Parts: sequence; C-alpha cells; structure tokens
Amino acid sequence: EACGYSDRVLQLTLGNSTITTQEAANSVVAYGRWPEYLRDSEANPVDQPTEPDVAACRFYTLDTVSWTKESRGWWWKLPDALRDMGLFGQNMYYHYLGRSGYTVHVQCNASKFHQGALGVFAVPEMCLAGDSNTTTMHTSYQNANPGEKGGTFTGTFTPDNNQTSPARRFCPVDYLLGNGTLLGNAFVFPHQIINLRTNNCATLVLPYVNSLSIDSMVKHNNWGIAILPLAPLNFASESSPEIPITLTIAPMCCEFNGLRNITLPRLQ
Amino acid sequence: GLPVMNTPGSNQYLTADNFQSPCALPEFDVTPPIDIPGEVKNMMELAEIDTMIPFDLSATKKNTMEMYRVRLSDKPHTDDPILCLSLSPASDPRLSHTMLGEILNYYTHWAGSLKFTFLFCGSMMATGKLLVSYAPPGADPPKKRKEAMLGTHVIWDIGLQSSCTMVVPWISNTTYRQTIDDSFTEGGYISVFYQTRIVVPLSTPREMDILGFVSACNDFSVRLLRDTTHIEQKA
Amino acid sequence: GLPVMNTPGSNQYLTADNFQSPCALPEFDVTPPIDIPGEVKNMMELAEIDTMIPFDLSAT
Amino acid sequence: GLPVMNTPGSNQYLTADNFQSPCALPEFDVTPPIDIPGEVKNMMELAEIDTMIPFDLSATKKNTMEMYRVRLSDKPHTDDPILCLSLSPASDPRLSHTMLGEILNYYTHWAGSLKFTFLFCGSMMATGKLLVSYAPPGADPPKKRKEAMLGTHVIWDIGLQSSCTMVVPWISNTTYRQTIDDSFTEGGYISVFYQTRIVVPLSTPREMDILGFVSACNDFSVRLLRDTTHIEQKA
Amino acid sequence: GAQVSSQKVGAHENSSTINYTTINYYRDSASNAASKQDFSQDPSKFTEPIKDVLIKTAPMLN
Amino acid sequence: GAQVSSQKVGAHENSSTINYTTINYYRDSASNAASKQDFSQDPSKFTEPIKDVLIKTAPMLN
Amino acid sequence: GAQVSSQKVGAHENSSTINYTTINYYRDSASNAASKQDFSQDPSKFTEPIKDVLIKTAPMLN
Amino acid sequence: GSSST
Amino acid sequence: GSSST
Amino acid sequence: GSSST
Amino acid sequence: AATSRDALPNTEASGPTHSKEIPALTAVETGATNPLVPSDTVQTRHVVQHRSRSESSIESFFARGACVTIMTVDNPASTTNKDKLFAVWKITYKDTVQLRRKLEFFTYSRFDMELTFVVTANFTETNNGHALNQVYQIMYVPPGAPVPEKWDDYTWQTSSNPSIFYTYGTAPARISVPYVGISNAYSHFYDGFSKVPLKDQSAALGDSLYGAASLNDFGILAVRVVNDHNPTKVTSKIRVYLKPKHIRVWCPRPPRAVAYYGPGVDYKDGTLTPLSTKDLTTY
Amino acid sequence: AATSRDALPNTEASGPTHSKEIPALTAVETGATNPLVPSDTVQTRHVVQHRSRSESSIESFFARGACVTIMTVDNPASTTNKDKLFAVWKITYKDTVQLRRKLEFFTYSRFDMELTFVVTANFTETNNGHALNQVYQIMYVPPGAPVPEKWDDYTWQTSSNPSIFYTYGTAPARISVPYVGISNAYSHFYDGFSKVPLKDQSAALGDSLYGAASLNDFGILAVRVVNDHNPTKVTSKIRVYLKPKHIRVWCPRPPRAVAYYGPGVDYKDGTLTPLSTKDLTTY
Ligand SMILES: CCOC(=O)c1ccc(OCCC2CCN(c3ccc(C)nn3)CC2)cc1
Ligand SMILES: CCOC(=O)c1ccc(OCCC2CCN(c3ccc(C)nn3)CC2)cc1
Ligand SMILES: *C(=O)CCCCCCCCCCCCC
Ligand SMILES: *C(=O)CCCCCCCCCCCCC
Ligand SMILES: *C(=O)CCCCCCCCCCCCC
Repeated sequence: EACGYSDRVLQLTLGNSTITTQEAANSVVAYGRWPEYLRDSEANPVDQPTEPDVAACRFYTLDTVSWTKESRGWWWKLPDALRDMGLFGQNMYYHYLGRSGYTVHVQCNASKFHQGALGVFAVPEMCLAGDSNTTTMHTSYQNANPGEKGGTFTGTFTPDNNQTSPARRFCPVDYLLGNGTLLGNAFVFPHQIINLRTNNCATLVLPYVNSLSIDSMVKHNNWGIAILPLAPLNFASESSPEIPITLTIAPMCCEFNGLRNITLPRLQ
Repeated sequence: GLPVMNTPGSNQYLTADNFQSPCALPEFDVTPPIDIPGEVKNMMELAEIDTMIPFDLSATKKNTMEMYRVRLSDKPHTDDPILCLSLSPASDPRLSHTMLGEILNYYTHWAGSLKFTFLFCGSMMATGKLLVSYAPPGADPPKKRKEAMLGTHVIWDIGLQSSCTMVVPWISNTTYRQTIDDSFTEGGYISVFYQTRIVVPLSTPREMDILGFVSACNDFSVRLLRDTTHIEQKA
Repeated sequence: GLPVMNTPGSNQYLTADNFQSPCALPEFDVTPPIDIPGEVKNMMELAEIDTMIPFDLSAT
Repeated sequence: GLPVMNTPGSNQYLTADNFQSPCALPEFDVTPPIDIPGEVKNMMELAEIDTMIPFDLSATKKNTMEMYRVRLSDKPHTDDPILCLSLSPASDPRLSHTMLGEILNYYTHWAGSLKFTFLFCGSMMATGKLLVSYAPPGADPPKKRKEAMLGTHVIWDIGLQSSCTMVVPWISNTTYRQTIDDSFTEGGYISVFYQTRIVVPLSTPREMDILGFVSACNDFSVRLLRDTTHIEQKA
Repeated sequence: GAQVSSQKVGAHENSSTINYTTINYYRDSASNAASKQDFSQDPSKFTEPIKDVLIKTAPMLN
Repeated sequence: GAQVSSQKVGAHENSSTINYTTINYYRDSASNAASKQDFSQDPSKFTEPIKDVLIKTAPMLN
Repeated sequence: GAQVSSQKVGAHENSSTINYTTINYYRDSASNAASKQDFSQDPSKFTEPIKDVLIKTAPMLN
Repeated sequence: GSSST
Repeated sequence: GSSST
Repeated sequence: GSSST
Repeated sequence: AATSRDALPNTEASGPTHSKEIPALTAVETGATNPLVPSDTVQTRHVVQHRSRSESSIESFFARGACVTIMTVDNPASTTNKDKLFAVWKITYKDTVQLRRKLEFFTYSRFDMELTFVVTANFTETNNGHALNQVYQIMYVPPGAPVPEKWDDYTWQTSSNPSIFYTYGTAPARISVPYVGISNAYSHFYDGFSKVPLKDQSAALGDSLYGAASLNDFGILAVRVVNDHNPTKVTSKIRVYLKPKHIRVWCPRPPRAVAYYGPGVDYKDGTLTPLSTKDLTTY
Repeated sequence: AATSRDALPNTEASGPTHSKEIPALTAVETGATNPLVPSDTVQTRHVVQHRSRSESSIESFFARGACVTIMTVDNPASTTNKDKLFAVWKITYKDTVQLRRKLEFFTYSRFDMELTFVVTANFTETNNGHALNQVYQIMYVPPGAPVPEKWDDYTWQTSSNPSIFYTYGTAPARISVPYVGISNAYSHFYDGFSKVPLKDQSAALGDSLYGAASLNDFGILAVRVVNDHNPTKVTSKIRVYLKPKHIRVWCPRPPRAVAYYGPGVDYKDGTLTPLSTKDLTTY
C-alpha cells in the first residue's frame, strides 16, 4: 500500500497471542482451503461437540532446535507435537474424537552475511519408513510419536540389526523424504522456503485433511511438518556456524466428540 | 429370438475397453463424499507445479542431497558453463525424475512450453549477473557464452527478487516430441553462464548455491498412455 | 442377422445378478395373496424390537 | 437377457467387412490435419494424367530409356506401320505398366474411352504428316495404311503445336472389359503410319524420335478390386 | 413399452439424474427380474403393538 | 432413456457433428461404463497457494 | 442417435428408396466403421497444373 | 412408448 | 432421434 | 425418449 | 465449464519490451510457481492451439485393467495324498507394483471398481489322460463370513456371499463393485495406528502395526474348481485385472522412487540409489 | 457436391466439323494433359451414362484387411532347456509387400487403423499328449515402455499399456487405433536424416540412416501364451491384418516397379528388368 503496507510485514493474532514479522515471504494456505468447523451435511458423531475456541486455538511455541552444517533435517507430526500443549492437549485426551486445522509459523533469523535455505513442507498423511530390513510396518507408537521434541532426518539408511530386541523406530533418509520418494518433488506438497537472504520465516495455514470428517487424534496424525536444509548453512568463514529454528503452532477451528475419562498413553 | 451375427472382436478382453458389467453388490449403501481439500482433475496440473532439479549427478553427489545444489563462487569472469543440460524432459537423467519428468514417463508423446526458475541461495551481501540460455537443436551445443548468447536467453540480475524464470518456448518441427532420447525429436540445449561474476565483500562467504526448478506452461500436453520404466518387479 | 460383439462377462453366472429368464410353467393360475397379519418390509424393523441380552455367560 | 439367435456368418472374419470395433487408445489427443497440397480423392484421377508408353520393348531396347523412343526417318513414303499395338490396357506389355495400366491391374473390369497423345521430338525444320489409327475388333489387324484408314483415325500434321491426340472411343459389346487378354472382351488395334513422309532440309538430322502418352477420358471407370501380379514376395 | 427409471448414484466420475432402461421380454411376471424399487414401513406392529398409543415423554404406566 | 453424445472427430474420412449412443442396462451406477466427459480445473490450489493473490508482472516480494 | 442413409440399389428383386441404419456404439471416432459416403474431385491439379487456364479448342501454344 | 419413472 | 440422410 | 447432449 | 478435451490456450503475438513490469523476476520462497508463458520473456507469433489434455484426465490415466494378482488352483486325482488346492487371496492393489504406483500419486481416492478374470489351465504330468471342461467358483468372503477350509465344505453354498461361476474357454469373467469403503474416501496412506497403547495396560495388548487400519480391510476371494477329482491332474491360474472406474483423487504426492518393500512406505537397504551418474556440464 | 458413386458424364451427340477450332492439336511440353472426349475427334451418338467411380475411391481401394506380419509363439514342456518363446514385433506396414505397394502410390496419408488378429496353433512332436485351450496376451509396448525379456516378467502386468487377451477358438480379435502420428500426416517417404553431422563433432556421432526418422517409430507388439508350460508342446501363430479406415492421401507417386529391397527405396542387382520383350510392330 501507498501509505506503507507490505507482503513482508505481517501480524497474526489468535486468542491472547500475537506474532509480528518484518521479513516474511507472504503466507501459504494449503490447497487454498482455510480451516473450518464440521458442517451438518458432513457430520457423523451425533453428540454435541466440545469446541474450546480461545483456550486451545492460540499459539504454542515448541522447543527450539539448532541448525548447523551437520544438520540433515527435522520432522514433526500433528496433532502429536501439540499433545502436551495446555488445554488443547487436555481436550484431545478427554475425547475419543477430534479434528483440527493449524497455523504453522516457522522462525529462523540470521544476518545479511549468512546463507542457507530451509524447505518447510506440510505433508498430509506423512507415513515414514522404519529401520528394518527383516520386518515391515513395525515402528512402535512410542517411536512414531516423539511429541514436541520431533524427530530428525538422516543422510544414510542404517538398518536395525538387533533381531532379539528390535529398536522399532523410523530411519528417515533425507533425499528420499523418509518415505521412498525423491525430495525434489516434495514441492507438490504445501510449502514455503526460508531463504536467509529473503525471509526470517515460513507461515503455513493448514486445513483439517483426512478421508473422514473426524477421527481419533491419539491413534492418527493428519499432517507432518518436514523441515530440510535445501542449501546448507554458511557464515562468513566460520567452519562451525549455528542459528536457532523456533517452531510455533496454533490449532484452528478444533472440535471434539465422544467425551469420557482421560486417555493415558504408554509413551515410553 | 432376434437374429444376431457375431463380429470379430467377440469374447476378447481389451484392457482399455469401456463396457457395462453386472454389479456384485446390488443396493449397497454407498458412503457419500465429503469435501476433502486438494482434489486433482488432470495429471498436467501436477506438471505445472515447480519441482527441484538434481543438476549435479556426479559419482559422489548423485543420490545424496548434494545433487540438488549448483555451486557458484566469486571467481573472475569466465565464459565457461556453470551447467549444461539437454532438453529431454523424460529421458535426460537430471529431468527424468522430477514431477514433470515422472508424469511424462507414463506417456509416449509430449508437447508445449517449459519454464526453468533458478533460486539464489547466497547471502544478501552477494551480488551478480548470470545468463540463462536455450538453444534450439541443429547446431553445435554451446560451450561458451558467445554461442549461448545467440539463442533464447535471459540475463538475470541478482537482487531482492531472489529467483529468475526462463521460459523455454515450444519450438519443434513435429507436433509432439517423444519421451525417449531420439535425434528426430530432439529438444535442444539449456546452459547457464556468468554474465559478469558473483561479487562479495570481505567477511562474507565466497561460495554459494543456486537451486533450479522446472515446471510446465499452460500450453503443455501429453499423450499415448504407457508403462513407466521408473518402477519394476523382478520376481 | 444384427452384428453383435460379445463383451467380457459373457456366459458367466454371477449369483447376485438380476436378469429375466424363461418361465417353466406358462399361464399357471396363481393363487392370490390374502392379508396375513405381520408383514415385514425390511430386516431393520426386526432389529428395532427389544430382545433380551444373555449377560451372564459364565461357565455354569 | 434379450432372446437372440445366431445366424450363419457368426464369428467369421471377412477381410472386406465394415464393422465397429473397440479403440485401444481412448481419449488420445489426435494431431489435426494441415492443408497439404496434392490430395487425391479417387484412383481414376491418376489414370487421367498422361503417362509415357514403353513402345519399343525389343530385346535390346526393353528396360532401358530406349524403350520409350519411337524412331522415325525422312525415308520415302511407305504404307507399312511405324508401330502396332493391341488395345489391352492392363495386359499388353506396352500399356500394362503405364500409370493407367498399373491402376487397372488392381481391378478386374475396365470401361470408358482412352486417349493417345504423340509428341514430335524432331527439329523445327522437320515437317511431316502421320496417320494415327484405331480399328475396333473383329477383322484382320491392319498391316497397311489402306486398312487402317478405314477405321477411327486422325491425320496429324506436324508444325508449331508439337503434339497430337487421338481419342479411342468406348466401342464394346460388353458393358465392361476384363483386365486380362481375353478374346471375348478384346479391345481392337492401334497403329501409326506415315501419311506423306518426314521431310528435312540439308544440315538437319534425318532421324528423330516421337514419344507417346496414354491417359483415360472422363467417362472411364474400373471395378472389382483385386490383387496385382506386378509385385510379389517369394519367401 | 420401455421402462425408464433413476439410479441412486453413489461414486460419481469427474464428469443431472442418471437413468437405466428396462424391457420385459416375456408374458409371465415370474420371468421378470427384480425391480428393487421397494417400500419401507414403520415398525409399530412389532415395536409398539399396544392398544393404547404410547407417548414417549409420558409415564408408560399410569 | 437413450443418451446421445458428441464424438471429438480426429481423422476424418473423405466423406456436421458425429454422435454415439449409450443405454444403461443396470440399476446400480457402479455397473456403468466410464463417461469420459470430464472436467478440467485451474492448478491454483497447488501452483499459487499464497494468501495474497500474485500479479505476474509485479515484484513477487514487496 | 440413429443414422439413416440410402443404398444405391443395383439388382432389384421382382418386388421407392431402400435405406439402411447405423448406430455408433463407441465414444472414439476411430472405432467407427467406414461411411463410404465419399466425395469426388476434379483432376485439374494433376492434369492441368498450368498457370494460364487452357481452352481445349484453342492452340495450346500461342 | 417410453414409460418414465 | 433418427438423423435421416 | 432420447436424452441428447 | 472447461472440458478435459478442450483445446489449450492460443499463443498470442507479442512484441518488444522496455518496461518496469518484471515477469521474469520472482521469489519461490513464497510457495508459488511463477505463471509464465513464452510471450512474457520472448517475442512470439500468433498460434491457434489445437492440443488437448483429454488423455491425462484422472479417468484416462487410470482407464486400463491392471494385473493385481495371480491365483493358483488345481483338481488332482482322487487317490492323491495331497489336498485339492483351492485359492484364498486377501484383496488389495498392493501385491503388484504398477497400478499401486499410479494410485500412490495421490493420498486419497474414490472409485467404482471393475474386476476382470482371465483363467488359464494346463496339464502337469507327462501322463496321457484327459480332463473334461472345468467350471470355476470365485466366491467373495467379506470380513466376518466363514472362510473355506476345504474345497468342498458348506461355505461354498454362497447363500449370501457373491459368487461367480466361470466356464473354461468362455469370454473372461467380469463384475463391477461399488465404492465399498467405511470412510468417505480410500486412504492410500494412513499415518497412524489402530490401537492406543495405554499405560495401565500391558505392552503386548496395546501393540499394533504402523500404518495399518482395519486388520481385515476388505475380505478375500476364494477360488476353486467345482469339478470332482479327475485321474489326470490339471492345474489352473486365475489372473485378476482391476480397473478403477468413475474415479476421483485428492492430495498429490511424489511417485515411488525406490523399490517397494512390503505394504507400507518402507525401503530396503541396497535399493536406495535410483539416479545415474551425469556430469553438471555434460549435455 | 459430386459423390463417388455418382454416374459419370453422358456422351453427347456430335456431328461433322469443318472449323478453325483444333482440339486434337496440343503441346504436352506445358505440363498439361489434353482434356479430350470422343466427340472432339469422332462423330458420336447420345449415350446416357450409368457407370460410377465408387469402387476406385481412396476408401474403397484400401477397404480390405491386409496381412502385415506373422508372429510365432509357443508353450513348451517345463523340463525343456530352451526358453518359452514369446514374440516381439516392431510395428510396420513394410514387412510384407502388397499393402505397402498400395499405400506407396501416395507420398503422405492419414488414417484410423483397424487391426484384426487370426490365431492358429498346432502340435510339434509325434507325441500323444494334450493341451487345454490356450489364452494369448497381445500387449502393445509404446516407445519408452519396458520391453519384455521373459514370457512371465513384470511387464506383462500392463497397468498402462493396452493389452488384448485372446481365447483360442473364439472369433478373431479386433481393435481400432486412432491416427497416432507426431506429424500432421504419415510420411510414406522421408528424403532426409534424423541427425546433422557437425564438423566439430566426430563422424561416428553425426551418423544416421538415410530415410529413417524416429528410430523407434511406433513401438512393438509383444505376444505370449498365458498358459503355463504343458508336457506336450504347442506352437502357435498370430497373423496380423491391417485395414486403413477413414483414410486420406496426398501427392501421387508411380508404383513400385521392381522388387522391394528392405525398408527404403533401394533396389537389388538382378531384380531391375521387369518388362518383357515385345516388338514395335507386333500387336
Ligand atoms: C488401503 C488399501 O487398499 C485399498 O484402498 C483398496 C484395495 C482394494 C479395493 O477394492 C475394494 C475391496 C473389494 C470389494 C468387493 N470385491 C468383490 C466383490 C464381489 C466379488 C464376487 N468379488 N470381489 C473385491 C474388492 C479398494 C481399495
Ligand atoms: C513410416 C512408416 O510406417 C507408417 O507410416 C505406419 C506404420 C504403422 C502404422 O500404425 C501405427 C502404429 C501403431 C499404433 C498403435 N498400435 C496398437 C495399439 C494398441 C494395441 C493393443 N495394438 N496395437 C498398433 C500400430 C501407421 C503408419
Ligand atoms: C415398448 O417397448 C416400445 C419400444 C420397443 C423398443 C424395442 C425393444 C427391443 C427389442 C425387444 C424385442 C421383444 C423382446 C421379446
Ligand atoms: C430409453 O431408453 C427409451 C428407449 C429404449 C430403446 C430400446 C433400448 C434397447 C434395449 C434395452 C433393453 C433393456 C436393457 C436392460
Ligand atoms: C439415437 O441413437 C436414439 C435411439 C437409440 C435406439 C436404440 C439403439 C440400440 C441400442 C444401442 C445401445 C447403445 C450402444 C452403446
């Protein structure tokens, strides 16, 4: 705008939380769909839903990770990364059913003398490959669901040889997007690129996507967030630079059905 | 009953046929559709999305994340190529496995215009001008800026708009090219050059990467459906 | 006669099919229905009637 | 389903049949036609174009360029034939391999009028009058001008209009003749004679060639498609 | 004599009622296919066979 | 109940729309052939999923 | 969608146009039989390809 | 003719 | 219906 | 009857 | 209103430019692909376009019968000590690789299904006896229904299960199936489990496979030769072809780049390097 | 508006002439054929013409199924040391001579194609065993697609290639193909090369065959017997018949006068003298 408004400068407000950014590269709305509540024509559980509004639909900041020249990539699953986040988590665990959309805001700033580009991908149904060559589909629920902590990509497939006490975890090779497909094509998924000369952040608005109108949030993740270094971090002449990446996520239009006693999962 | 006479084709099974057949589950209560985001109507929609090119398939960079990174440096001006590429979208090793290359490998014939976009992933303090070229087939493939310059090209100036797009225009003798390497339907040559050189200040990295993307233009189409060589099942 | 071309599915017997077939007893004088009480139109009508649950299936 | 009853002819394959069959490539994007010059709608168009006759198939002229040249000379008047030819357009060795003869060899029956045009390839200083004749079948084939004269003929005077056309008119008992030698459907006799003689001055060549051409008239037609003997494949 | 009826269309193509056609070839009704155009009734004669009509919000016994 | 539709005629004979006819014989939609009368959509939800509409002649970032 | 056309009747019975009927069953034109309703053209582009139109009664060269 | 439904 | 010719 | 298209 | 077989846009004539409009310059960081046509970066003539995307429509891409399995059955001599082999197949598109890869370009799908059955038989021994023409029974057993244990037990009665009786030598058998999913669309991928491990409950009880939803998703096809035991043994194979008709798909995915290893997204060591050597500056 | 089956022009009555009009005299040097009818050079009566050129129309001339190839396949005993023979045929009208000669009356053509398949089988050994009825798979493999190496490898799955499953003894198989060329018309002749020899480049690299355009023009037909190995061996042949329907042709050419020698216009020594001896003055 003529009196100063810009595509790089955004303010987002949800509940009692506000995010400001002075160096954005617009925002992505996945598949052109803004989040919405479940319509009566697509509804299925007949009981009155719980809709927590401002208490759950607000910005939760997860633990900050660190980007270095050794960094192969990081991944998170939704709703899993938010499972212990305030009243969103409580509402999630007290109900059999739940659905939610999300605003994902990835934060990474550096300086006009740094280089590097992060691919921020939102994958619907991000099924990842496990660590075994003798058995298939065997990653334990505990290993499959890291919570806020997330997981990482590796540059090398290294098979779990302990047949008597199997590790039962994923082994996500980065150029294969951890799922057997080439990373260069991951751009057909909703994404943004944090290229350090251009922007400090990525912002993706994600609708609820599923083959069902509502589902078990505890048994099933709808979206996976994959962040990979498309171009490695570099600074001045320092052989070992580091810059933080902070992930902040807000649930949107979340509703819950089937209230009963709280689910206490075996997470270890 | 009615006098009929069986024609050739009777009782055969053509896998591409389109006939009615009896339903094994009559009156089955079908679950209705819901409005899932992301519906696709045509495979060419996918070919129009930018995908990253594995430009450096050298023996040590191939099948690693490195294959996607084209390294540049602040070295003095040369007229030698940064990269060279044959316009063979389904068969050239660098293009054949990109989303466009993949969809093309399910078809025998392709047609239309393509566009290459390059992203500068260097620091903000780094400047430079590059020349991106397309030479239609028939002459010596360009190995020096002077020949590349004579064909379809874009001179990219690096600055706040990080990326530059060169459109490879549909220039062919035939109405459709094949999805294999074939001299009769050869597409030509893409090459990139330094117009001036990358210039950095002190305290700034002297080497940086560019990333490349390919996608199809709205005039692009494919035909004659076929099986791909990019997946198989020995035993 | 009329040019025809047999498609796949020809001569098979699908047990769930719905076709016409010749009647073995033509012009048979059918006995008419009378109004018997208790007609059912759909199996779900029966599922809507209360039935008693065998709650205690203990060994004895 | 519908009561049907299979008639004779069921399941056979007639190579001349005309039925619908399933398409192996559904929804294929067909390349459109462009307006190529030279479209043909009917094979008889080709039979109406003049083609050169191999008149001299003698043991040393046949299968050489010489077979096309009929030599004349300034010798004194004679009533003997320059050339003699049977009107058998598909089977006579001189006509059977001309474009008309060739198209006729893909059919069993022919009908209509034919025209022979002769071209004088001598010098401008050479003059002469020739008689071109057509005798319908049934009598002694003409071996002297006096008999040829009694039938259909043209007296050609050589001068600025280099060429002369004799039309052989359709005169047959049957509605169609056969494309083989057969006495019942014999066409008759073409022969050429000197009416006066070729006269040259001194310093001028005393021998020259004429070329002959045959083509069909607009009332000409052919029927009952068949395989030719003019091409084959041993093994 | 062609009978034309509506299909209940479940999974639609990326492609308005769709119909199908039926012709009976035989004189005897027994020879005919099943129409499947069937009617539903209310379960009352089995579920509520009581002489005095029940009001679900009121006491069943009064 | 006969459905009549147009063919897209590619190679023409040396011989005005050409049509073809379709009749559905079965009550269940599943039994039906594929119409192939399909619709196309614009790639925007995949190619341009950004919140602020882009103008290709203007700077993408401003 | 039935197409009805005339036959050129050669040998007649001791028995008014006679017609035949055609219905296309398939969506692709390639699947269709040959119509045989073809057109004729004049041979001029091959027989008379000269720039100045010829009058057969006049001298070809003047 | 056609009995519709 | 019937396209005549 | 005939549904045209 | 745009049909799949409509022609693509015409190329418009475009002249020289000296302007502040910058179509060539962009920023892919935004997540968008730059919508450029040749007339944005080069001078173009007017072309009247005739090409169409008809054959790359989702229907057209899948409108082909693909082999999803080969079932083996036999009919032995009465005297043999081995049981007469009838076949049981857990129904899926994942036992072969080709159609699976095409469907996996998308996350979700709805379709009606056409199943076509090709049946071939042959003699096994250098014997010289004969077999009269075989009739085959293909019974669908949905989850819950009694699975056959013997070629001739009561289950083959099929009072309620759909069965096809195929006669050898006739045109290949064919049926259509509606969209039978308990979801609003078939999930090609399921990032989840069918059980929740509960703290209070033992590890063994809470365990389930990653990516697997209903243990018996859609039941099985059971096939047998209805003919009684013949002195000369004949072995037969039933090839099943699947065609997705009236199909709709959602959420695009990159194609499988490395060899399939089982029903899930897992990859095996040694099959992970698909790309060939080619040098950066070599055409 | 002139139909192929329209009657040709009537002969008009023509009387005697003493005129300056000269229809008989002409000059073929011009390139033109003299358009004369009999009434120009002889006295004629009135004839009402009834004959037609209907059967010499381009459709009519080509409306016949012609044999373009014979493919051989077999199904041997499991125990044999030789592989089960499946057939691979590079598709063309040039492997046989008759239809090739008719199409070569013209330089260019457009047509839809009808392919009809006649399949016959027989026993090879003085053996006495049997074979049950064979089913054959005819798969079209378009250029780019994986060509089969074994009768039973993954390629025969045909998820995207068009396949015909033919049952022995049934009516001969038949399919239609659209105009599939990447040109606006099929070139029966191509006076050129597919490569340019460049000075700077080595002789070997710039070399290509005269008259040959796309190395793999249209792909191949791969045929196999789907039946498993039988103790008694059966050999089978598939004869392919091609009919050009909905055909258009451009630029007429003289017919092939000497025997065909390979895919091009080449002639072999010793086959060059087609014409017989006949004397100039002998009827
Ligand atoms: C989760 C992965 O698998 C699938 O999504 C998927 C796999 C298979 C699909 O087919 C649906 C299941 C069945 C439905 C019923 N069926 C029948 C029914 C009757 C008969 C005689 N024969 N087969 C055969 C297939 C549909 C989807
Ligand atoms: C240049 C010389 O050859 C030709 O011009 C010429 C030769 C062959 C011609 O046929 C076109 C090629 C193919 C097209 C597709 N085709 C098919 C397609 C599907 C099936 C099952 N079987 N065959 C078979 C033939 C057409 C032209
Ligand atoms: C009402 O049925 C009038 C229209 C009939 C159209 C033709 C029906 C198809 C042929 C059926 C023949 C009779 C079957 C015993
Ligand atoms: C609408 O369909 C009315 C016209 C019907 C014409 C006859 C159709 C051909 C016979 C179909 C018989 C029924 C098939 C189940
Ligand atoms: C125009 O075609 C309307 C009249 C149709 C009469 C019935 C045609 C015979 C049955 C054809 C069935 C469809 C074939 C795919």
